Amino acid sequence: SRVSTRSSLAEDLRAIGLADGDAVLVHAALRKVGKIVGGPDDILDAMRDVIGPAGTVLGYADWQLEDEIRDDPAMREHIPAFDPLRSRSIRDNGFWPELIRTTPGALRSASPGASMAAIGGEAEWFTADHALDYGYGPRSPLGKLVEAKGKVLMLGAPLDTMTLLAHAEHLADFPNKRILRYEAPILVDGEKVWRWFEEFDTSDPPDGLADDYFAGIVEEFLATGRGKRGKIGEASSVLVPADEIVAFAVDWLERWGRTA
Amino acid sequence: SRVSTRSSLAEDLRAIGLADGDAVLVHAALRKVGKIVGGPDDILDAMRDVIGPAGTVLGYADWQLEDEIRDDPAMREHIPAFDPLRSRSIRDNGFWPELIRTTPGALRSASPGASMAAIGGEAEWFTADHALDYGYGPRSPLGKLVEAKGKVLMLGAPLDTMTLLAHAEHLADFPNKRILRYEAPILVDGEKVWRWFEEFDTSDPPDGLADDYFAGIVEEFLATGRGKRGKIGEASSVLVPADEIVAFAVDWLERWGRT
Ligand SMILES: CN[C@@H]1[C@@H](O)[C@@H](O[C@@H]2[C@@H](O)[C@H](O[C@H]3OC(CN)=CC[C@H]3N)[C@@H](NSCCNC(=O)CCNC(=O)[C@H](O)C(C)(C)COP(=O)(O)OP(=O)(O)OC[C@H]3O[C@@H](n4cnc5c(N)ncnc54)[C@H](O)[C@@H]3OP(=O)(O)O)C[C@H]2N)OC[C@]1(C)O
Ligand SMILES: CN[C@@H]1[C@@H](O)[C@@H](O[C@@H]2[C@@H](O)[C@H](O[C@H]3OC(CN)=CC[C@H]3N)[C@@H](NSCCNC(=O)CCNC(=O)[C@H](O)C(C)(C)COP(=O)(O)OP(=O)(O)OC[C@H]3O[C@@H](n4cnc5c(N)ncnc54)[C@H](O)[C@@H]3OP(=O)(O)O)C[C@H]2N)OC[C@]1(C)O
Ligand SMILES: [Cl-]
Ligand SMILES: [Cl-]
Ligand SMILES: [Cl-]
Repeated sequence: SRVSTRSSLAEDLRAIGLADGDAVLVHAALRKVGKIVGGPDDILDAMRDVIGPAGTVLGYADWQLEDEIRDDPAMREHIPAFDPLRSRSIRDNGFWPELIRTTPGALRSASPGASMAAIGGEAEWFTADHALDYGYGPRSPLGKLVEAKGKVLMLGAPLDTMTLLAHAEHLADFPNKRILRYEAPILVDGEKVWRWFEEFDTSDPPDGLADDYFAGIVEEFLATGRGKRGKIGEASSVLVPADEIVAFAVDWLERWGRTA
Repeated sequence: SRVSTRSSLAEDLRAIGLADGDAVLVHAALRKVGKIVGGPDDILDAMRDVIGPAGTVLGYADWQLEDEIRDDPAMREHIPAFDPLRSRSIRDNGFWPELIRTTPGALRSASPGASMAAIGGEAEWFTADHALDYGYGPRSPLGKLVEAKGKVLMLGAPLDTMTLLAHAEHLADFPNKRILRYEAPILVDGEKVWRWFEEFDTSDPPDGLADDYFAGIVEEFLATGRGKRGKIGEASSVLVPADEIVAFAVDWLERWGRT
């Protein structure tokens, strides 16, 4: 059994292509990393040493309210509003977003379903002004990731969990984009108010594609020799440029709607 | 399915005996409460509604360093020191202590192995000046729970988990208290320092008694008609006064050492 250390994981990260000042959104399957001396906090600590105090690490937090509780009117009274300071991350995204969110100094954005946890030099910029309606468009941490030419790291995670590609769905012009409208409780200056949202669908694909077609795009982007693979600990990992994968994915999407 | 709510949980705790101004050390098996609307945070939220802002809810945090790693001289330099604001709770204690530790406004004491997470009106008093050596004695959140006549809620948790009683062992005079001595890294204003610790054993019972011997004590304590049993959500729960079970566990231990 190979043990990882904050020093060891730092080197694996520089090996994958991570440098000073980088902003990186990390999706992670942490137990694929193997044994770590000081726990998965060594991952975040190693990252921050590599990228420096001006860099920023992000995690997709979201939140925990199931759709049927939300859509069931007996439950409505007892559902706490979304609190970017106390609402815990959705557990389907793994411990990684909660690891970030619960580290002191971290910040979290306002759009509940698209909410992002961030820590580092630009965590305030990344979490600020998160558009509530259409939280995966230009006024979101994902959009600012592209503007800052950040990166996406799949830390042993399945490739179809690349949330950044939902931003490509928003930008990409193709016909019959499913529009989603739901109502969720948030706080308005301290008090629970129920509110109507609208966004492009992120729970299921455009009609033709499969539930995991994100993975095909990522593998097809890695096929052009952009990006870079490598081992972080013992987890197979991928590091992609945010702007390039998003430009790649929107054409791929716009190319597919022109068809049939 | 009976779903519990912040209002529903508030009742069940009022029925068990929680009141305004109470300090309560909570040990939990959150899975046995069943389905809750807003998750387990409704439990804490309902608690502080019942005790009010002057009350305090506590949890046994500890921390995650494995002994076998601590004493490996090759692992020595990659082990992060204990940071009371960053070190995550031990996972053997369930989600409850880190539920509290990661709630905004909560606090955590300095004694690593005996660390406690606290939130409420007197969380700063309970967490302050936790003795590094013998962190289960009078200079600990456990001792101040007795001084403030607090309570212990066993929220579906097995009975042997009442860490408050490891503090009775510290107080109780009896033969052959196995003393433990180890070296652990601790953060000293932001810099890792290794340091030798000293305490009465808490991971193993005094050799005569069973590992699970805390359960029998509380059962025995229950049978004197003090403390109260009741249902929190769907979890069978017990709420006892801190000072009474401590004083009752000391007589009990000193009695057994006379033999
Ligand atoms: C209201 N919210 C929702 C809406 O926003 C909307 O949601 C969608 C969502 O439905 C979409 O999801 C759809 O599309 C996709 C396509 N992929 C799939 C799901 C669909 N429903 C979503 N698209 S994206 C999903 C983004 N996901 C991620 O980023 C997560 C990536 N990671 C993984 O996938 C891994 O494979 C997981 C599943 C996490 C497995 O991880 P793992 O098993 O390897 O282990 P962990 O990572 O969790 O950690 C294990 C390890 O960690 C350490 N650890 C835990 N706790 C510790 C403590 N306390 N202390 C120390 N260490 C700790 C341990 O070592 C542990 O190991 P051990 O326990 O010892 O074994 C887009 C969204 N918009 O619509 C739905 C909703 C609900 O409305
Ligand atoms: C340096 N450290 C150590 C030393 O200090 C020293 O340690 C000793 C220690 O060894 C002693 O332990 C020994 O003596 C005893 C005495 N019986 C037993 C163990 C011995 N090794 C210790 N004596 S005290 C132990 C104190 N224990 C507790 O306080 C914990 C009580 N709880 C329980 O017992 C439950 O039964 C557990 C075990 C927690 C299981 O409960 P559960 O599985 O049913 O449910 P959970 O509570 O975990 O919650 C899960 C549930 O909650 C919701 N949830 C979780 N996460 C959520 C998130 N992120 N979001 C929303 N909701 C969440 C979910 O519903 C979840 O359920 P689900 O996942 O959906 O299924 C004294 C010490 N000093 O020596 C050793 C060391 C290491 O040196
Ligand atoms: Cl450091
Ligand atoms: Cl209403
Ligand atoms: Cl992969």
